[PDB]
Amino acid sequence: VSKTHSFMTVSLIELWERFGYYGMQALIVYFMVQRLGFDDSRANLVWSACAALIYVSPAIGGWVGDKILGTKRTMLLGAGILSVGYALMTVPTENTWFMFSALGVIVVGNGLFKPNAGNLVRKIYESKIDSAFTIYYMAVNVGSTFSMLLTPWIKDYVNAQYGNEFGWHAAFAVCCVGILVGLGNYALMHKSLANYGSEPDTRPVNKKSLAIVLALAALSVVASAIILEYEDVARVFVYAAGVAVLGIFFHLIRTSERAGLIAALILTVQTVFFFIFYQQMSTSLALFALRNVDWDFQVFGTHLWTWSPAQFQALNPIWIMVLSPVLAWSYSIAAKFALGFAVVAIGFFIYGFAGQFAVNGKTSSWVMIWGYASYSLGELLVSGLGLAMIMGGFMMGAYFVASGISQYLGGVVANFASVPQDLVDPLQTLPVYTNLFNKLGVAAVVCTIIALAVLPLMRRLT
Amino acid sequence: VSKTHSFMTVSLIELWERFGYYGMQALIVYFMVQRLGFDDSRANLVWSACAALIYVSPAIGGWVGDKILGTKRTMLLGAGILSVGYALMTVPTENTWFMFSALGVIVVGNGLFKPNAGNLVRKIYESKIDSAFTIYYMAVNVGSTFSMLLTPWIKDYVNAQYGNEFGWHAAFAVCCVGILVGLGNYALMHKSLANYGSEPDTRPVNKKSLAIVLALAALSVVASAIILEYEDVARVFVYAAGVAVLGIFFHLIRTSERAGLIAALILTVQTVFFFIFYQQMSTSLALFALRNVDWDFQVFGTHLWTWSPAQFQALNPIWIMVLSPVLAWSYSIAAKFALGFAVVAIGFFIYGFAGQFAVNGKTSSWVMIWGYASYSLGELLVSGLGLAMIMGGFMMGAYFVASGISQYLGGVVANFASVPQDLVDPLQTLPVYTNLFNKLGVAAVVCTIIALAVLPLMRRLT
Amino acid sequence: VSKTHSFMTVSLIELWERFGYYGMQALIVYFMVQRLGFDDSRANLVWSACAALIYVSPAIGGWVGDKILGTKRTMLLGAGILSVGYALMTVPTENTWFMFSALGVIVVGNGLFKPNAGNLVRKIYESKIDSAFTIYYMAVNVGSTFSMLLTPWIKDYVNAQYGNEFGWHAAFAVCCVGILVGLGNYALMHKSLANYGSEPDTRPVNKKSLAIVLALAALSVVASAIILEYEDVARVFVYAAGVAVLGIFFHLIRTSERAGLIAALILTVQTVFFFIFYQQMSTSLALFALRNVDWDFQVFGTHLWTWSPAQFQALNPIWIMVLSPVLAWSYSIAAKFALGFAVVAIGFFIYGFAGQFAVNGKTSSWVMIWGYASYSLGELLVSGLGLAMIMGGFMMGAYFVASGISQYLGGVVANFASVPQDLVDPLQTLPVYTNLFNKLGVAAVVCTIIALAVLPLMRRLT
Amino acid sequence: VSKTHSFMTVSLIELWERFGYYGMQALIVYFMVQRLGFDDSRANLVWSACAALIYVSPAIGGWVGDKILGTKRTMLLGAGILSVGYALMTVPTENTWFMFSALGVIVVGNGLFKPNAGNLVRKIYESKIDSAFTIYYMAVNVGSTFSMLLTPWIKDYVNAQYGNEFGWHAAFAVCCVGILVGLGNYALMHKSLANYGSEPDTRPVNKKSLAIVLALAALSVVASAIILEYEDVARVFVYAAGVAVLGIFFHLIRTSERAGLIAALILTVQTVFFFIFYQQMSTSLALFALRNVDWDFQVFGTHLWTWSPAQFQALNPIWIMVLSPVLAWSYSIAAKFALGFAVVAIGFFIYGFAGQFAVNGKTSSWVMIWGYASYSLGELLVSGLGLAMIMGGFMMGAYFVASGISQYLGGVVANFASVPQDLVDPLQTLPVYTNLFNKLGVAAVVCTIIALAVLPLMRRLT
Repeated sequence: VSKTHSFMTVSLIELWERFGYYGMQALIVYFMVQRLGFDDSRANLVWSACAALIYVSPAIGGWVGDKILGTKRTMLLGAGILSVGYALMTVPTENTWFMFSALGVIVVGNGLFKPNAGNLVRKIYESKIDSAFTIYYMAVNVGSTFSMLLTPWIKDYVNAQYGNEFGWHAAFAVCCVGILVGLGNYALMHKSLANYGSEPDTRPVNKKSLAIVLALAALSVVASAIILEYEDVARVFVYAAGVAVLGIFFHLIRTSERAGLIAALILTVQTVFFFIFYQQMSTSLALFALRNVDWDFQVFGTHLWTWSPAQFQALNPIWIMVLSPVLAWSYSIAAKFALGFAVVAIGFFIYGFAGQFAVNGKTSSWVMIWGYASYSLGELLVSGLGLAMIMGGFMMGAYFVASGISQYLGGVVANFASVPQDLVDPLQTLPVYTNLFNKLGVAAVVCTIIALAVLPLMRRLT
Repeated sequence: VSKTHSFMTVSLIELWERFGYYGMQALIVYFMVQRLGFDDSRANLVWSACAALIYVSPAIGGWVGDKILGTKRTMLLGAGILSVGYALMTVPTENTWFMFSALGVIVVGNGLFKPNAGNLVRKIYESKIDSAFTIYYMAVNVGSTFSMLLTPWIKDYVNAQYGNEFGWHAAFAVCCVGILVGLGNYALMHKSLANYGSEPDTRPVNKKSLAIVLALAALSVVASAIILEYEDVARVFVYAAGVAVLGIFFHLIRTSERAGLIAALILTVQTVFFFIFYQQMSTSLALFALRNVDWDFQVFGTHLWTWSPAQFQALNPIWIMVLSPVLAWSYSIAAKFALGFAVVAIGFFIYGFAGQFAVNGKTSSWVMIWGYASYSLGELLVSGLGLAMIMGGFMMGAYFVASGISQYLGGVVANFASVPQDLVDPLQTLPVYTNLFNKLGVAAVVCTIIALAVLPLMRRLT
Repeated sequence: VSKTHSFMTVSLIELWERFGYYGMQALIVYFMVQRLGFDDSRANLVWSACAALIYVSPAIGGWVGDKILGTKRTMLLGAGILSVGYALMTVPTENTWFMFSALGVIVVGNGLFKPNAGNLVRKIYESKIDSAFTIYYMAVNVGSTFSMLLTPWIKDYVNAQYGNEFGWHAAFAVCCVGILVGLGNYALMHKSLANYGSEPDTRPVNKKSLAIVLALAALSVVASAIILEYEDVARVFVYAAGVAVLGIFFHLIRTSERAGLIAALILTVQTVFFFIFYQQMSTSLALFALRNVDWDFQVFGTHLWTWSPAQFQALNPIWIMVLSPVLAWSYSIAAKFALGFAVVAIGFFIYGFAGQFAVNGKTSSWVMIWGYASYSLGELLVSGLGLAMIMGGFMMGAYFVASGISQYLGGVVANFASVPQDLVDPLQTLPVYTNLFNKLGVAAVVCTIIALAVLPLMRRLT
Repeated sequence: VSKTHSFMTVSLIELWERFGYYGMQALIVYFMVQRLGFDDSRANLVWSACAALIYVSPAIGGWVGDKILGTKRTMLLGAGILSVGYALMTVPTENTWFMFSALGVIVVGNGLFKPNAGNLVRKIYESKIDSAFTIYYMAVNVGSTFSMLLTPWIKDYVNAQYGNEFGWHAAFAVCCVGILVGLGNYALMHKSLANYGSEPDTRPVNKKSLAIVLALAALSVVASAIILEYEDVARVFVYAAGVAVLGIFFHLIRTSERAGLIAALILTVQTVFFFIFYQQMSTSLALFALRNVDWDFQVFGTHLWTWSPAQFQALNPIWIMVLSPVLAWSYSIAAKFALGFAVVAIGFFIYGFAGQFAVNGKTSSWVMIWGYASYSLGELLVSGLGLAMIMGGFMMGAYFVASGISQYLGGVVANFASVPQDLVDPLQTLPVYTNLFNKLGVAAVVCTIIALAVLPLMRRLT
């Protein structure tokens, strides 16, 4: 019908997938701490290790879709696997080895879906791909906004009326049917994308490669599950991946009139610094909002609604949609890496500033409003950190793993604010959060000083 | 003599008509609540239903003036009817069916005057019509400024010296003689406009069409009066008009390479949101200033004057004249719909912020100064909402009725802050106003988020 | 030698003349109130009547210098007369008729000096006259800065060491020798200006015209003296001048395609409004600083110096020199008349804001610092009000007298804050100043609204 | 190899030299007051007299390197002498005549190193010398940042673990090995600079000139040492140098169409004003941070680290690196001399503002953060004051000595806040610092008024 209509199909299946995922991520940390018996120091590492596997997962699935299998049907393979994942979350048990299987299925499902969905978005428009993606991302933000608001409300509602289990699991069931809605939506308008495939979707399926990847995918689920439960398995894995990145960089030092890549090393170091700050938003800030934030939302002394601690994470997509047009009007260069560090700093200082003026053991919820406004602003102007990163094949891969490991590294930083489960009084848990965030803000000021001091080197490469 | 001299005549008769009208609107809500025995929940609906009939009234009179009758003599017909309306208000009785006849006469009189007066202003300058109207509007603002200051003072003065009735009715008598002054002013300088008429004013009067419209006008007065008193008659009327707009839109969906009109639907939705916020200024804010605002105006601890609650509405034309040149210097695009929502939000938050810092049961009057500064600023940059709205005949009409119905809808929103007449203590009526305004400000923040999130769709139509 | 050297001579004699004058004006109001037995309501009218005669005095002397006598030797005649004036102030008596003779001599001396000094400055550069005057004015500001700091210190010093009289009179003696220094400075470098005269200085002196003006000058001194003491003589004089301006305007109405002069009438009305606000700075603000300002100047809790109430007026030339380059950098149109009204408003609100936060009966002296910063800023961007004012001969004269009368009118406005000399407690005199200034600030806000509302008329003349 | 590689060598030896020096300057005032028995009024004059000899020292060494000796080997001669200086500081005695020998060796060593190091930086790039120096200065700021943080920590650490002496002396030993590191770093990459020398380094060494300068250098060390201990010897020296500058200026008055140099005199006067304010940062601010600043650094109520009073001076290089790119983005003229005065003023007012809100006898350390942000900002936009200063040979020299003397003059201004060593209570020493800084801020406001009032003269030379 039109290229917009093919863009309509992929944006609809993309909207409903990020719906299911972010509706699950907002509750996955609370689910381990509250519903399951996980202490927070373990729930931080288990999620962060999963967030590391999730981030590097599109590297394989992006290659499987266009070199081996089909970018459409590999994207659909990822979607079907993701259906299983959230369906695996909705069965009501207290089995640990049951939830880790779902998270590993989510990791394998994510790698096969996300890059391929965004890959053919680039193929649909052959250079207004920038106009399409900017509408493609606003569809992501508007979709994840609903789920992060909807799914924690279902969790609160069904638990109040139906007992103890169905609340958390209907929330996950909502994420599962979200995937099925987008799959059904794609099944009806698939005709436009059927004529717009990758290079091998034109050609029929290779069952040798199909059986190989399906066996490796099941192998990967089990390999990802083991990594999550046994924390030390992930440590050595993170260590092994960390030494590899340090090796690819030194091997690149012994090469070439090519001083400009020592700046790429500096851009990688600050990237490791950045993901530790953003990973903090899903770990400590969720626990901070869980224990020491007054969910009662009152504007100038009148009650509106009582928050759910997972719905605070919906303020990230909201603030992205509110600030992206404002930055566009600001039109009428890796130094902006330093500017993002400064924004992240005052965001950690907001939570610190929250401790002084508002004291009841619980700081107000308005902190989560002004806080997430800062982190999302910081995220807005810097994210896509290594997309513009510039014989470069192992260089891009080193950037990937360094960003994946820092996801896990952000989890061990959040453990600095891991409350012992023998500390229940919120008056006593307030210092452990404000102390972490305050020096985290100081550390972000140091990164600002670092990136600003290193600026004469960046201007010298140009 | 000159085109400016023909513009001088129409601007003088326009200045004196908006003088009579706004001098009556500032007191019409108080007149029903104070002088008459109307509870506020009824005075809100009766005025809002009248403000709905007033807004859509120029649709007929604008067509009667240039297609059937004469834009000059239809404008003059409206003016003469408006003379009767304010004269019908000045007779001192406690009869309900007596005031509703005046309001209906005002509705019929308004439709015949306002569009035709502004119609020939466009005809006088054949493209500096933008230069004329900008002077034509400043004449409106300076005229309605006097009456909204003058007429409530007469109401206070004559009531203090002459008892109980003459105060309110001399205020309306002032609005009536205001119309007669402009009619007398037009009767002397009519020679310039006599040579500048519509298409049929050239031709003599058609008494068949004259008698038909005069009978329909009297029919319309009675039809408008019945709608006001019996609130349910207006509800079904508003319902019937609401279903019609929903029908014209769907009938337009089944038509056409014409996706751009789904944005016109979005522009209509936010317009319904907008008029509910501005209708709030005449309903709840007048009652808020009536019961819970300290009329004592003191600047840094010295008494100046004591306000009349109706004179606060004169701050809207004043702030329009103060801010329109400032915005002009700001020169050295339906996203400004979102910007207006943000301004309206902080305006409702001013009244909310008023509740905390200033507490005696009565908030200060400076709230009405900074408040109306915000609403008028918001109004300044967005109003004329659907003038630039773009086979389009039923589309423009759907925009009209959707904006008229929202006038009545703003009245039912004001009823959320309808004080029971058994609640006299201002300390107890302060929460009912601050609670409405505060969440109204939150609702305007949501509209800001909506219009900003929908911005990639508006940029895609261009 | 050079045109700069001829500009050096006139700027040096100009610097020393404004030295003597402003060194006398800063103390003339205090001298009548403190040293003499004048109640403030009389000292306000007597000075304001003199400030009116001073302002319109250059009209005659500017014409005497180039049409009748010699712009150089008329300027020198004014200077010699001004020598007598400050010498007439230095003789220690308590005779009223003795000081009024000096003030009248100052009025006659001022009219003969000021325009002629600035006249040949225009002649020296034949179009960089704008570059010369901008240096010519900075010489005025730096000269009047010294005297307004120096002369009140001499008054305080000599009174403490020598008794009661010599303090005030040595201060005036300092102003007299200031004139003599500039006369001596001119007597040495007169060779450059001797070749740069007016049209008749080339020609020899006409003793018929010389004797006529010298007799009229003595006649004018006595006529000016009588006007000052007997207040009613000035009232009828001000009335007679007021009716004349109202007559010249109506006589101009009966003339001419010349609607643009009704804006000149509006520019005159706001000018009358402006001079009332600036005349307030010399009248009420001097009395406010005299009675209710803590002369103790301490910055963050450490004593620097103790002010003299007359030295606060030196903050006007200081702030002029500080803000004129800032406005120049602001480069990278009678609406600025409205902007000046807004600045004057917040200046009167500073003194009002001073009343609340600082209360001991005496407000801090920092008010005089931030206050004079506002008035001088306001003065900076609007002053020279009718220099750009555009068969125009009686029109310019009407602008002159309307600005002169408003000087006296500003004196009667200051009388609204005239303290009875039976009210000594500063706690009781604080309201009478804060009440005047606060509503004066409200009146300046009205002028802002007026000039902004009238802005569509000004844009229509262009 | 490349011009960058020759720039790499000089920037590495420069980084390590400013490392040793600023690591010594941060502790030299405290060393005299704390470790030695010097009262602060003497430690201020002794350092300021040394800072005067240090500033004018590059005048000889800059001429010795290119006219007599070799810019490379004269720079290396200075470096070797500077090695001796910090080695002379590391031997643990209480002998006064022992430390003064080191400071004099530092003065002779500094003059021979600093200009020659920066001289050939200009020679390496023959016009991107501005691009090299901007990277050359960032290497200076990053190097002095480490030492000013590192050396006071060694002083605190070794004193706590090893007693009383080794702390201060290992800190100086760290500065000595810093010089040796850069000398060793230069000894390895000397091949690139060996081909890039001055005019006579090409030619072999002249042992007549070598022996003469080495004897004069030893003579200069003893001459500099005597000047430091005996304060009156420096006074007459400063007097003799002061009369010389007043003589060179008058001798230049009797010369020449050359009025523009009376502005150079004005630029010199404000320069004397400037160096007194910046010299204050090393004298009084170090003592203020020593006695009346809470070294406990807590952000929003959580302890980070406890400061060392010498490490506050590391905030100057840090803020330079943070603000220099911000000023570069401000791109999208000796009036900026006035702007720097205004910045310095609010910096002295920060310390004054510190006295009111924070009172325990000790003001917070955040004052040192916001304070040094102002002084460094002021320094950023004005420093290099007389580099652009424009038969001019004695004119440049007069500018040098006037800037050197003001270093000593800043020391006598700091003595206005010299606490008697019989005043130990910090509650009693707080006024003596806040009183100095507050009126120092007032004096900087006067310099702002002066430079702004003199601005019409500067615009007239262009």
